[PDB]
Amino acid sequence: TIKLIVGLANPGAEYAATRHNAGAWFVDLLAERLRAPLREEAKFFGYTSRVTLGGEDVRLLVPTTFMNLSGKAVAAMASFFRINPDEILVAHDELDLPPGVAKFKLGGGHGGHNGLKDIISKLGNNPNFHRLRIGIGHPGDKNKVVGFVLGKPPVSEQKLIDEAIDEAARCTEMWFTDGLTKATNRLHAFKAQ
Repeated sequence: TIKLIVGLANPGAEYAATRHNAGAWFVDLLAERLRAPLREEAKFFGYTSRVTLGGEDVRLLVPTTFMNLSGKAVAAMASFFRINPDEILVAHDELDLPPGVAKFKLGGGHGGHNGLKDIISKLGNNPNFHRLRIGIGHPGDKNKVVGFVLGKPPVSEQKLIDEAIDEAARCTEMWFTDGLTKATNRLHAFKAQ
């Protein structure tokens, strides 16, 4: 089962609407719907909250370390509550999926995402945690990636990302009540059928 949900981001109003904060948008949505506000806790290097999802006790985390230093926050929370890597779900922006699509994945590398890279490192070089890949599209080549992920999406793309995040939230809840297989089958069918 999942005990911790992490949403990757950079802190501050300066980065709030940028693509690289897609993971945080997901966590914010969960907290908003449950009316369980996130509060920054120094000890965990990020915003935290505790909610009941599908009847289960789940903790939320949005690091305030800056993206490339995210591992520090995930490791601090996981160590205090004694949570295993496969009991963690990390939501993040995904260049390899278009806006409007989202997918679950267990393990694998970081694929060039520096937030994921640091988490793998800080968990003791262990990539075996779950991920919610939120599609943001790809600009074309590596040279344009920096300005793209740190850029704000046009309104039409934002609407598509919001739809995927909403569906992803419902499927995450389904994971708790009905299991990962059913939750995955529903999410991966979104926009595919």
